[PDB]
Amino acid sequence: ATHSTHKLLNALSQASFIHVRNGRNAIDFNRFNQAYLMHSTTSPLYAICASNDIAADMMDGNSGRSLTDEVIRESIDFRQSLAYLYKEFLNDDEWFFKPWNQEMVKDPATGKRYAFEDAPVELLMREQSCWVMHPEDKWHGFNDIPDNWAMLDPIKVSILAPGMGDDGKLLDTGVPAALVTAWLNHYGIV
Amino acid sequence: ATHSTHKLLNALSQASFIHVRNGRNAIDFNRFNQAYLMHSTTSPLYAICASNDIAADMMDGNSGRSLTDEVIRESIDFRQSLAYLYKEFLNDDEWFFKPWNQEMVKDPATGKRYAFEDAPVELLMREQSCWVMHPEDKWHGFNDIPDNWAMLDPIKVSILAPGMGDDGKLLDTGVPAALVTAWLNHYGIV
Repeated sequence: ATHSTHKLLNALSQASFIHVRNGRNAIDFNRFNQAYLMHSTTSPLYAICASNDIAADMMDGNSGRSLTDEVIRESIDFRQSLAYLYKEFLNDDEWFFKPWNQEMVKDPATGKRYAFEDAPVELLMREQSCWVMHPEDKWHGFNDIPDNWAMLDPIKVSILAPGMGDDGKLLDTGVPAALVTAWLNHYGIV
Repeated sequence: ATHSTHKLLNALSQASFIHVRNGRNAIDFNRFNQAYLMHSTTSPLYAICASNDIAADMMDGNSGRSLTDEVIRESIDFRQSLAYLYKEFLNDDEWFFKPWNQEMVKDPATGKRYAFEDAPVELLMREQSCWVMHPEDKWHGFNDIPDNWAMLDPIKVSILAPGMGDDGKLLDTGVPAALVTAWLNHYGIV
């Protein structure tokens, strides 16, 4: 497993990890070290390694759970607010952006169904099945996907501009995402 | 103009009024009295005439406005609550009954548009155009009706069971109104 510690953990650019779990046909340290040296430098900048070390420490113990919880909760708040606004504008027969997630979520304990924007935040934060891609759902659009195969990461939030039909063909009207991207770039969001 | 005072005013059954506004080719009292006697009885029950008199008195002055206001407000509260429940069930991808009125209403003063269930009650109670059948609206279904020709009486509340498409053809599923009528009769509502 390779982690870019600078991407979604807290580390400086170029910091990375190689993680190995030894199994069949494992590579011992003496053999692996040759490749490691082949793609490294003889004068590493120790600030990068220090950032790797502090990132690992930051995920250690209770703090990793707490930090991932905070990010997931922020993303869920954004998704639910956007879904609510989308429903409001739809009720006023207007267009808006919608988050790319499940429309309806089911509570596996009580069997109760909720609209995504009405689901309790604890349920969305706790239950994995609220994010699994089910073959019977139309939101993800991956036809013939097996159940319990893939899952949506809550913190990578995709929003959909109107214009694409559920069947795969364009609607009569829509807003292309290139123009929205130009707007966001103008306001600094990339 | 003929009013059945027992229907939507406060009078005993068989109480009625004939109202005349004399214009071209008017019928004077001596001539009209012959027809009046021809369809009357020589021994009227004075309780019926007394109920007619009290109904007329009840509509006199401020009280007629106040009583019509109360009935109209009750009907509007019912319509808005039913529309709200319909939207809620639709958001949960379920069926429900919907009131037969405008989906969207426009405030003629400020130009602001509202969904019917979100419109201020004062606006619906005050503005006639919130009830006029406009040719561009799909709710009433009277194709090629001229504008400012007809209007919906708020206190005659029609509810629609699902099953009829906006084009005029049935949907794939629905709930026929005969069964709902049997249910209501079972609970005493006729």
